[PDB]
Amino acid sequence: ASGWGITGNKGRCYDFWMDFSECMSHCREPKDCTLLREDYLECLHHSKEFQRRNRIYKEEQRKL
Amino acid sequence: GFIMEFAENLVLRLMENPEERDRKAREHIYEMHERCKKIKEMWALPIRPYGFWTFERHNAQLRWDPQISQVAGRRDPYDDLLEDN
Repeated sequence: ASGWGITGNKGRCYDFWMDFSECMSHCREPKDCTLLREDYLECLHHSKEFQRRNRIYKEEQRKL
Repeated sequence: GFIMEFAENLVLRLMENPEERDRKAREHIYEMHERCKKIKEMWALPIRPYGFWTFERHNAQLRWDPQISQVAGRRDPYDDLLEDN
């Protein structure tokens, strides 16, 4: 969010956060582009990708 | 003269205009009710305004970061590579 990266280049999630903030800067209702907020949040933690890989491993496991 | 001929008009001067009193009463009622409606409307305002973040004082970063994205420690890796030419 701040934009100061650990390696000294940039926050990997800074561009997504700035896109979300720029959308919210001219959108009086948050529901119109909540997609960008979701993108920023799951860019921080990679929740959806990990869920998908968990589903893949479950499909592997059910073959037992 | 005598006492009563003067006390009469003295009391009459002491008393006020009733037409002025009635006009002031109906007026005061009118503006008091209008102001009552105004205050009732004012109490309906939510604590958080509809715009909020839309306000220019509540951004403070969309016009600060662009003049900072050139300093060292915030640049996209593909900025110093092709800046030489």
